[PDB]
Amino acid sequence: IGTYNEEGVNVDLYIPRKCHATNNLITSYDHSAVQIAIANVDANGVLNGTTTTFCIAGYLRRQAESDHAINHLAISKGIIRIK
Amino acid sequence: KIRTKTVKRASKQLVEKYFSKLNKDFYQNKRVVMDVTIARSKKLKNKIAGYTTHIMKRLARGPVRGISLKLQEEERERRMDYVPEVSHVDQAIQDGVHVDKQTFSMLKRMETGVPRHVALT
Amino acid sequence: TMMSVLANALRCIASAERRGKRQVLIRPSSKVVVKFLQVMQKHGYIGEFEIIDDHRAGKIVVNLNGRLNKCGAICPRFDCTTPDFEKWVKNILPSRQFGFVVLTTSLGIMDHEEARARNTGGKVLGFFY
Amino acid sequence: VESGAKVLRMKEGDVQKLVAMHCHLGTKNRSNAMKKYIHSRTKEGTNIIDLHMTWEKLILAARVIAAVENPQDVTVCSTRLFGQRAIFKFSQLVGTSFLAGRFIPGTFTNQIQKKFMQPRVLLVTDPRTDHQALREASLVNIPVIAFCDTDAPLEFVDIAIPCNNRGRYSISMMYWLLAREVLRLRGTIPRSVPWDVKVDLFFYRDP
Amino acid sequence: KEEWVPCTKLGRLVKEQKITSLEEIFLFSMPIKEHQIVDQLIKESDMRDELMLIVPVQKATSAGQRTRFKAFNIVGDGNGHIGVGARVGKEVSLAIRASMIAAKLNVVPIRRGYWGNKIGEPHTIPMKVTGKCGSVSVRLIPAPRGAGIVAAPVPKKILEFAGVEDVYTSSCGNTRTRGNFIMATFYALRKTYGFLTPDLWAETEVSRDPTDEHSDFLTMGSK
RNA sequence: UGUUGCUGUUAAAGGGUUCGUAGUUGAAUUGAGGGCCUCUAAGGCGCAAUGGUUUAGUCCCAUCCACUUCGGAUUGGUGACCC
Repeated sequence: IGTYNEEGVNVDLYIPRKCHATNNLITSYDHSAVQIAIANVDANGVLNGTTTTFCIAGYLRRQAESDHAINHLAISKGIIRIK
Repeated sequence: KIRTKTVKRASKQLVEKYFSKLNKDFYQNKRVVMDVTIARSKKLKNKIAGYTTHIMKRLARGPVRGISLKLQEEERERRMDYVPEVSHVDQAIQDGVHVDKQTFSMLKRMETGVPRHVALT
Repeated sequence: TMMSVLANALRCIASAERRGKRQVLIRPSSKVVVKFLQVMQKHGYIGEFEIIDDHRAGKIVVNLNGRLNKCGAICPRFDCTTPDFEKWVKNILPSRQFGFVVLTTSLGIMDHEEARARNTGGKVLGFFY
Repeated sequence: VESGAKVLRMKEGDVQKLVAMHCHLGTKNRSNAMKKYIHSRTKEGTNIIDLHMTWEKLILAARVIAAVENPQDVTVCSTRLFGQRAIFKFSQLVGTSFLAGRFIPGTFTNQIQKKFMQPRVLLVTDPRTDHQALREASLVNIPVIAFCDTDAPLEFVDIAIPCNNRGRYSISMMYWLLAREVLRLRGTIPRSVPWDVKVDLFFYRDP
Repeated sequence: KEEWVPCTKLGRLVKEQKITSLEEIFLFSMPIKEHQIVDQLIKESDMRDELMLIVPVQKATSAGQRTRFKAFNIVGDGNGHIGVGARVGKEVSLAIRASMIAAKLNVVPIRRGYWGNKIGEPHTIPMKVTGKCGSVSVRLIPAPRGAGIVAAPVPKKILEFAGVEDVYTSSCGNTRTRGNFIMATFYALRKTYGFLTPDLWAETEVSRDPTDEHSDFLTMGSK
């Protein structure tokens, strides 16, 4: 990940986050891009401490693509189950 | 006449932090206020205490608006009580549930099916 | 009317990849459109696709990733030679790193790197980033 | 669940409640946001909301609220009288903070102020009253959970739970459920027994 | 200096050694609203300020006019930080201060790459970009080693402070309005992390926000 | 002065409308082969077979509670699933 030399030494200041909805990038001047955390659960119905995470981005939220995103991600993990 | 915002502001703070009054007497209220506050005007003390009374009278009815949610709390603590015993979700089911067509349809196709005490009009 | 079939594909694909769509429909079809996608699909710009039959003129469908930024056609289909390429790469592409220009050469439809390697020139076709 | 234990899935009692108290009865009106969650309608044109997908969203919501390190990074917002009790009551069980009454712009975006808050989660109750709050969460990176009807704008609402919100009963029952299923997962009020607090605490009572 | 007492979750975490760089900030994309956070995490004698523009502004009223000064200030570091800000005051020294403060809350990181063979350290932007503010627009173009900054006076400062060496440039619009010229060139630089290249994509493992991690602290602080 | 590379609602500029010759431009189609031999070759949601003791979970049996809202057991069956 990121730019290298021919010595393999990484020269990027930092490597930014993805959007997992649309595979974009999450800029420092965008304040509308967020991170949600859904706690994983064992048998009996208790918490084991969080695993799964989503990332959504600026572009989506103001066009109201939000809900549609979070469905189409959660279904892929098996968090949400379609009847 | 019209009361300045010094008056109003002050008075609100008291109604909040004390329910060592609830009285609709100007008189009773006043003698609380003057030993709780330092303002060094006797004029101000009159107007403050007067307004106080005209908050407590409103408080005995619906929402006063713009004076915390503590009102709900001490209003709930009264009588009675609260109101049963077994209720409400109990009564509701047990006396029949009635429902229109579309709902009943959708329910019986679920993996829990149409449950006990439901339902047709 | 409908003139260029090719640019009626690559304009659709481009726009849709902005607008957040994960699939596109492309209503006319050609023996050109197919090939142009096959290229891209190697690298990872295009994920899969289908080709539907109607027995008059086909339809096509496209999948998407997010790894494509823009694609298009360079309409009059100008000419290029073995030194010439560096003109086009300095122009249409933003850099001499990650872009590609697409050409129709004597050998077949290819992308600029491949061209230079095998030492053919040829006409030009489109680009993708 | 992952390696399914077949808890957190509807049982008889669940259905019974949600039918009775009219949480499946929506508005006549529609919007392109809500058309997935709509399921048929009547001759009144009253849209009827799916039970199954309400429940799924509802579960998901709880798993957010009880992920949090400290409950006080959740806020619960409403403006409407019928809900303005059940805010309080919900918050008092779970341990969350809340914001009641009209929403003051300058409570999330103002640097230095009497009321300044920075919650990591949010809840509205309608996005069509609470609108102002949504706006301010755009700029502070706050994800928003919302109850909805068969209308609702979803702009700056990450998670949408279709509900009714048109009467005392409707708002109450949703908060009652959420309080239950957060406690079950975290700090173990058990799900062997029925829960012991009764609904009517949450219910609005007229003056 | 007169002292700092933080009013933010962010600010607390900075004022003790937990967040030790601005790239943690930049990642999770949290806003900076206390100028002291940029002061704390960037070493002194490595910040370069200066004023691009100071300019009068009027308004009309009964009897005469009313006058207010104004100023632009630019700040940053050659490792890839820069910001800009402009503000207003009814005296001179006011507007000066207020600019500088503003500027240190619009810090944004800047990405650099190569034109050709990958040797040494990056001296040039990885790609072409654009910015537009007003009519006036600006375009930044990669260039090879030793090509140097070929630009007008106004842009050349922006670039030099960023840590971009070799470049080229070009503009359209009225370039003689200086406030818009500045802001254009700034918006240009920003978009080098706004564009997605084969250098990256890999779907990296994501991490929790400092607030979550250090939550222990922030609870005690409330009490 | 704009081929690369401009502008035309209001800053200078779409000609009152239509037909129409020279000129410029113009949809799809004959079609891109397999076989065999290996290499840690990346995958099969295809299949036989041994291993699961709550040492995975879920169906179908058993039994007692139970009007919403109970769980112990027969590696139940290598239905299913890891490995």
